[PDB]
Amino acid sequence: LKVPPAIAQFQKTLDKNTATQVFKLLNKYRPETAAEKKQRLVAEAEAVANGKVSKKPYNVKYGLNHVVALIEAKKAKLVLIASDVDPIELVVFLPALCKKMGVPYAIVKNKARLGTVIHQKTAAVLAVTEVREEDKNELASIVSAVDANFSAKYDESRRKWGGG
Amino acid sequence: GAYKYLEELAKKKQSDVNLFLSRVRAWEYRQMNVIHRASRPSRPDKARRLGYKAKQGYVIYRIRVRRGRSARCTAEERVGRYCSNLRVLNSYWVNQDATYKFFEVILVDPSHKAIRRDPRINWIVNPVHKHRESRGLTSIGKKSRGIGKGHRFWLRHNTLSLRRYR
Amino acid sequence: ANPRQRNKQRSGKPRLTRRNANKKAKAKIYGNFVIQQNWDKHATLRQNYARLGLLATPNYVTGGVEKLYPDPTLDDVLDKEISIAPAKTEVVRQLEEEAVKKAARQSNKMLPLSAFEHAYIQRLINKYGTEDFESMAKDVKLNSKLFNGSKLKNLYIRMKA
Amino acid sequence: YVKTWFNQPGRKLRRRQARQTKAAKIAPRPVEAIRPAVKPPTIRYNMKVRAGRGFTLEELKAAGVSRRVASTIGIPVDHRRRNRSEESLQRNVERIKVYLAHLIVFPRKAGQPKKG
Amino acid sequence: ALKTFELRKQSQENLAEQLQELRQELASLRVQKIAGGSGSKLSKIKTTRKDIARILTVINESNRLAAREAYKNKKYIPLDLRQKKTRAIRRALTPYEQSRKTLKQIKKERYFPLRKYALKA
RNA sequence: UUGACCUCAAAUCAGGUAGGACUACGCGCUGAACAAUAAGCGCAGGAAAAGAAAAUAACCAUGAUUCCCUCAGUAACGGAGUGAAGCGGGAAAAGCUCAAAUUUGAAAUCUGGCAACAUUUCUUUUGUUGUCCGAGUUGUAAUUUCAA
RNA sequence: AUUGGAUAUGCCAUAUAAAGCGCUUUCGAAGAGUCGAGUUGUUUGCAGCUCUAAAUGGGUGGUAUCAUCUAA
RNA sequence: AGAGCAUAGCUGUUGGGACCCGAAAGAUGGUGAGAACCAUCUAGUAGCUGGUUC
RNA sequence: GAAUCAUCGAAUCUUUGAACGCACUGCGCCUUAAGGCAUGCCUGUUUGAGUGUCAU
Repeated sequence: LKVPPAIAQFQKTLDKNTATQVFKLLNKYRPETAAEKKQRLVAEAEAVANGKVSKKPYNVKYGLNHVVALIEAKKAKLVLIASDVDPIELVVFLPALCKKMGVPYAIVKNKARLGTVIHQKTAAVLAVTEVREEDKNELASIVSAVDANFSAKYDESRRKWGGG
Repeated sequence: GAYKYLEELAKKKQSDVNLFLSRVRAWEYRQMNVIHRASRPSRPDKARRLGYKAKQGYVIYRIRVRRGRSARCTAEERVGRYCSNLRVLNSYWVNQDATYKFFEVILVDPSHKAIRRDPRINWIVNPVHKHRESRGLTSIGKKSRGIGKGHRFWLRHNTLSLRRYR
Repeated sequence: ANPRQRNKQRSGKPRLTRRNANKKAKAKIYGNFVIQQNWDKHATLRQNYARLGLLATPNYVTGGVEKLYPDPTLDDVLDKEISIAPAKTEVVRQLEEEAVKKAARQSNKMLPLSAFEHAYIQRLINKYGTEDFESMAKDVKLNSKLFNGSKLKNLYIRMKA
Repeated sequence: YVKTWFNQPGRKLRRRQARQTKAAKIAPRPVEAIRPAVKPPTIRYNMKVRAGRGFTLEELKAAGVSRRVASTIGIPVDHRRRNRSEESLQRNVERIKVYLAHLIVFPRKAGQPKKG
Repeated sequence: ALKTFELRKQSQENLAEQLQELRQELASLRVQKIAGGSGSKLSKIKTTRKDIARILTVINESNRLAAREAYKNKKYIPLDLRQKKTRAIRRALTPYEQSRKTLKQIKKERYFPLRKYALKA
């Protein structure tokens, strides 16, 4: 058969170098593990029990409904889409929605890496909305690299019927 | 939410994306068995809105029935017989081709403790719901037997009621 | 006649007799103790409700009642107030007296502040005055929970009592 | 197929016992809920006043009873019916208010935690 | 005959050869009776048969009680130790999960329960 | 080489469940002669089914379902015959749960193992607490169901 | 001897919580091989087949615009 | 210047198996081995035959 | 403690039969005479395989 452009765009994924830099920033913003969250909460519980102000947590954003919501609200700075979502319809609209909202986006290879970042078996999509002030330059550099290696590159095959 | 996009995309039933996927998936589904377990629903929006929750005790089974009685009703009864320990919750069309119509049935395990402890699906555990698909108590079964409200949709007339003082 | 019923007839085993046949018997009252004490186990439920001064139905009756003896403008409805109604019988007076005495006993509806609530409102009062609650809520550092003016007012009121 | 009525006296007694069994469970409160007064929907009967299903949300709001507590004190709620005329509103608000004038509502116990 | 109440007051392995001795006694008496016996002979057959039945009852009851004690407060126990009311009764929802409610239903009944009231005539 | 994930497997692995019988009364798929009947087939319960309006009406409007009386042997269909329903009067009355909007300042959710603690129509039944693993972000909780 | 719903009275109560009713210079998502159209049967319903939607839209009525309802 | 309504009895009449009895249909579901046999619809029937009580 | 007695919460209940190790009483297997050994399906556990995708 002939692959439609909306599905054929998932065959062209982010290259080796830029994906490596992407997951390096992401691994600094992994969500708190179930174990780590439990230790922090019981520590506050001991403080409450004995005798008793924090900051807003920073982490990557995951979940399909959550990330699509963040894109629609323009809160996302970078959206990374798994290239092998088994029913492709869950993400087939995501590149176009990221284009409509002007959100930088990339299609990274496989969903196991995305799930590993968030301590799950599988993540169809990840989004970065907020970074610490020291990581503003790193995120800005990756956004330029994603644009130059994924958006500036291709942008013509994603309109063409692939496969066949 | 991303289910508004999936529900809207499912209306374009033979657009370029939907026709290609239906053709591809029909080829795969014909390779597997007639009734085979589905690891996850192919239409996570449609299964979700028909009562399915991604938790233990919820089972998705795919089936193909030859075209040419209702096809959806036939899919429900055959799948319900296939896994007789489960309760058929609902069903939905997922694909079709020249020869077959493909459906997925949502089944619920009434012995799992995640089902028996959920008050929202607790009702299916009661024995009055044994083989609902065989008595026409599913959505397609109710539609098939003209159950509904309005003017659009015998024994008490054929009788002769004879009161004591008459 | 049925083979099952013939089977148990031919057996030397006794039948599982149960004796539950007594009509004309009316259900005994549980629930309210005052009603049970004053209930008449022979009279019907209508006769008992009428004797006790209660209403068995707030609507019409769908037949003829028993006669044992030969008896001898929107503004002024949505705004009028009716001062209850008299208690005809003694039984209703016991029910009314019991209700008011229990409501008076279980009337403490004022919540005293806890250790955290007391400290939370104290830090806000000792900095933003006493009469200005809108400025108290708009503070971000001291009012970390982001309570609105109404909740801070309630914390003040509960602190007083 | 002939439907006989030999159980007509038996059904009369069985329903009476259900009324008494219900009254045994709920001792001091009426065995029926208060029904509104409505008008039958035709030119043949629209001059008659009969009993409705429940009181409209606008009737309950005017009488001072919220829809969440109306059912708890035996006042049925009809979300379907509406007051197209000011007469139906006044006829059934007064019915509710007279009902509340004759009502003894027994208090309930509440859990009050020791701390704040 | 034997008394059941003081039979339970004996050790388990004592009941073993008492059953053994009783069984040979019944077999020997049957051999005697088939060659000619009086009407009393079948009378002690009846008593020794019930005595063996009483003996085996104590052994099985003692073994069953021991199994129950050994499996007390264990998640899974053998089927013979489990309840036997009715197949449907075993499949039914337990009262705990029958009474499970959502947090939506808990709040409704916490704030708006069915009140107790009365209507004055 | 190793690991993550997916897929296909296997196991006398652990824990469960289905079949068959009875069917007077349920509900289905069918189906002759002469009736939407008999028979055939499938599936239940103490009742079943139905059920909180994609319902009526044309009024001063009614208000889930079911059943009874009436409508009415009427309208309609087709002369014969078939034959309802709205209203009206009674019996009983009870209402609700989700999908679709980000918890995003924190998967707040759940099964199982193990270990204690209780509890029992009950040493036979039910849970609770702790810990570990698993499920789950391709979405489990709270919140919302248009009456809002 | 078993158990129902209550009552009364202790002991705990994770309330930094959770609700109803006021107000709005802020919002308000609503189920698709389904509705529907054409054609064949069974009996308007149901089903097969070909095609296949909409958002003040859609269904059903009285108009011959209004009323009523909110399906999959 | 209304004469009807209700109940009961009688008689006639129209339906129900319809005064009783008497010819095989046909169909459905089985048994045995085209034909045969069994059980239900089904009180499917005789324009008639015979009988029908002080 | 009689009972060809009543009640009845504990035990026992041959071979079959939905009938279940395979035939239909034989013929078997494994483990320690006993325990067992049917099929489908659901949740989990464990052991594997894959030229599956990726990371080192």
